[PDB]
Amino acid sequence: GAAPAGGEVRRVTMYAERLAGGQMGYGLEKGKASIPGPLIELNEGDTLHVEFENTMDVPVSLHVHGLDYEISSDGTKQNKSHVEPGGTRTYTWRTHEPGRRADGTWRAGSAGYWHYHDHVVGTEHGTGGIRNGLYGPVIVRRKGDVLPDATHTIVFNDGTINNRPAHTGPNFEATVGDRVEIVMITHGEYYHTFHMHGHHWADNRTGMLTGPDDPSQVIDNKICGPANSFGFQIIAGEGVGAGAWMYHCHVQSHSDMGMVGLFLVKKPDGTIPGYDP
Amino acid sequence: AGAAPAGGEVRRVTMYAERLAGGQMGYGLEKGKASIPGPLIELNEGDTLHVEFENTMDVPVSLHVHGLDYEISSDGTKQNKSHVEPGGTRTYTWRTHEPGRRADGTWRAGSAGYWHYHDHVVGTEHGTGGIRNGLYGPVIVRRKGDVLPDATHTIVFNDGTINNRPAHTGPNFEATVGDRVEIVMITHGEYYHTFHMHGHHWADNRTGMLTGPDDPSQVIDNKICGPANSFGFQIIAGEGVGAGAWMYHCHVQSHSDMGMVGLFLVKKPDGTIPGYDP
Amino acid sequence: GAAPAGGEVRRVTMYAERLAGGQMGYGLEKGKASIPGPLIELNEGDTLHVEFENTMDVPVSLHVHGLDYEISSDGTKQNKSHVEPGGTRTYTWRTHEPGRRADGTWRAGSAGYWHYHDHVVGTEHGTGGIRNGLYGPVIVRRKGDVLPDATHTIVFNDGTINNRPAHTGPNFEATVGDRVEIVMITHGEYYHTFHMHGHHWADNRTGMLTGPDDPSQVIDNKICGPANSFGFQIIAGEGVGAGAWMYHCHVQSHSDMGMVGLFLVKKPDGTIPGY
Ligand SMILES: [Cu+2]
Ligand SMILES: [Cu+2]
Ligand SMILES: [Cu+2]
Ligand SMILES: [Cu+2]
Ligand SMILES: [Cu+2]
Ligand SMILES: [Cu+2]
Ligand SMILES: [Cu+2]
Ligand SMILES: [Cu+2]
Ligand SMILES: [Cu+2]
Ligand SMILES: [Cu+2]
Ligand SMILES: [Cu+2]
Ligand SMILES: [Cu+2]
Repeated sequence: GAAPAGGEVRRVTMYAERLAGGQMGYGLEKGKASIPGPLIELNEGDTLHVEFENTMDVPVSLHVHGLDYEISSDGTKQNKSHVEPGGTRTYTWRTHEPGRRADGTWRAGSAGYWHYHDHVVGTEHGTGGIRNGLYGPVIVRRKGDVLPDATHTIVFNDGTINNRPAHTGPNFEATVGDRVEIVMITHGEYYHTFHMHGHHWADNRTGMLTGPDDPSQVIDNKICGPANSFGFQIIAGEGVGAGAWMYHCHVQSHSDMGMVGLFLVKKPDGTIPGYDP
Repeated sequence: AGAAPAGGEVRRVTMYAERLAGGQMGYGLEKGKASIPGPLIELNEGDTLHVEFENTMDVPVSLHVHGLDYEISSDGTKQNKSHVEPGGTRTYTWRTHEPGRRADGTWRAGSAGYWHYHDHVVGTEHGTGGIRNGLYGPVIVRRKGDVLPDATHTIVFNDGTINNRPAHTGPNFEATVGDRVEIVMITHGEYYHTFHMHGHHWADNRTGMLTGPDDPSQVIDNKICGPANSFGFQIIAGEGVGAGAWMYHCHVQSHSDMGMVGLFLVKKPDGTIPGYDP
Repeated sequence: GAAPAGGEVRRVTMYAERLAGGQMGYGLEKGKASIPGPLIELNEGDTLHVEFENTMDVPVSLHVHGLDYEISSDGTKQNKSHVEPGGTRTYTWRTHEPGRRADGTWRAGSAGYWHYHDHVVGTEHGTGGIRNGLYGPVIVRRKGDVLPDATHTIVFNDGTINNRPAHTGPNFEATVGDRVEIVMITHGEYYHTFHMHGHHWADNRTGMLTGPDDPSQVIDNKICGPANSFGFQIIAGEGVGAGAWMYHCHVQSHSDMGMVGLFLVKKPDGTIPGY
């Protein structure tokens, strides 16, 4: 459907936990941490209280992009908003609709594709926490935004995708016609360029033109550096049909070293033409 | 000097991949006529293009395009078994579509814009050797009513080279003050770049020109780009600046000192370029 | 506070001086050269005459972005538009309003967040001059732009902010409510990603959406590379209140090695909670 107007106050538990291999992740339920962390979804105007527990043995933080938070929810050591080993703390994120200011100018709303990550593990910029996997997607919708059938997050962290061993995807499945949403976050040291075979989107808030008067470049390829976040919705297979549609960083060595995955768009019968496993 | 019409024609073209001097490989429209960059494809939103392809090399090659509609059988990857074995032939079909209102009430963007095609199998199964070797080219898909330029020039930053040329060898392009000049800019390889033109500027959007007083697109003369990025614009040569040898270059400092520079030689109506002196 | 319609003829002297430590800077009076250079503001339509003088022992130039200049003001040795040691030149920049061409298309105005820099020190592309400090900002306003209470310029020159040593800011101060203009320039070899805590803006010309029909992405983070320039206006603390709000390049080793600084937003009473 469509996103309603917001303004609810939401509460959720979140945990930072150690995972295998010196990795670390956020999770909504203890023992269910993951990398990327859980996807947060808000309608503009919602407030979200994150009751947060650090189950690790090193201080950790929650720092969000793009949303409204006071300095006590910055999630940084420099204003003592980190969480000590064993400690707990409520982080609050607010968001707002757009509107006219009394000064006659237009105040942008919070709507968009954002992300949260650690800011204190290893360095005062979270270089270790981010590298171990403390990051996840936040989506803030505007009233009237079209809603997807599925959302998939794709995170270029250094030379990996979602901290996975090279050459292991992830793959994402869908049926021709599905309204599929991608969240694309970049973290760490390197720039990249994100490409999707067979698909394309508009380079604006939503990845869809708002109608025939929207001048945004339509693209299938985008450069991004650390902490960028963007998102788009595609119709699976539109104009192209089913198949295993590669997506990859297009920096050539990066695709050859395993920053590749498969958008597996299936016919209505669940098969993928020409896909040999 | 007119306007792109509505599309819908079924077009067909022969294209070859052939070796060139120095281990370079290029696309062509006629045998022994390959160029780096390869030849420019122009479609109008709605055209279907059939590329009757021929590999004239000893090694496999493929043809993968950005942005245009193609089924999985015209992917041009080994993974999808759509490459060309040596001495072989294959018809690649690219389709395009106009914008329109979907059933769900949303708006489908049309295929129009500045795109490109490259190899996907030489060297690695991502075309890393093929792209290095020069197997890349521009595709312009126009929307009904897009202004057409007096000339189109293509500028490809392939790694540390421009159009696989030697350093400090341009290329240079000429125009006359007031010409509507179209630039296609494509990037390939490992490195990010920043493309700058002295004397000129454009809007960062689909066409490179604002649509009217309401278009918020930023106006820029410098643009960060990366591998497989492609954008395009039309400028008016000499606009508010006049004739002269207008340099263009990548703006990463080391890249411009190594020779990623060229000239936009804009001439007065009589043919003179003030102060030019190679 | 709105910008007026342009069209004045303005004049300015500019000097290129050595500074401490093999650095070089532009300045509006002798012995007043700064890194980054002095902020030049113009309205769409203005012409600006820069009487430039090179007080250095090596040739220097002055090249601009985005503005209208003839080839004689290009500011490169290629056109012999460089200034030899001790010498003087007048560089002339012009600007235009938007409006429709005879051929029917829309011509964009000059308004934007631009900059100027050397083109001949060290190499024929100013690599040594830029590395040395020879860059500064230029803002050009469109009639009706809203004006700001303060403009701050932030230049990522390779691994430094404004050629400063690592971990030495700079910091900027405001008061909750203040309407602040940031100018962001990048020079050198590297790409960066600029990021501000607690604040966000629109990725368009002005930094703010024109109204509900602007589709520009709203962001708090932007990739950029050498000779990119952009700007934006924020309402300090808007929706977030006071505090020492960090900015930095978000490339992890850059923030770790000192490409960081603070945006100090004060309560009306002067104080910064938590600082
Ligand atoms: Cu930070
Ligand atoms: Cu990459
Ligand atoms: Cu592709
Ligand atoms: Cu961040
Ligand atoms: Cu590919
Ligand atoms: Cu370059
Ligand atoms: Cu320039
Ligand atoms: Cu490609
Ligand atoms: Cu230059
Ligand atoms: Cu940086
Ligand atoms: Cu932040
Ligand atoms: Cu420059």
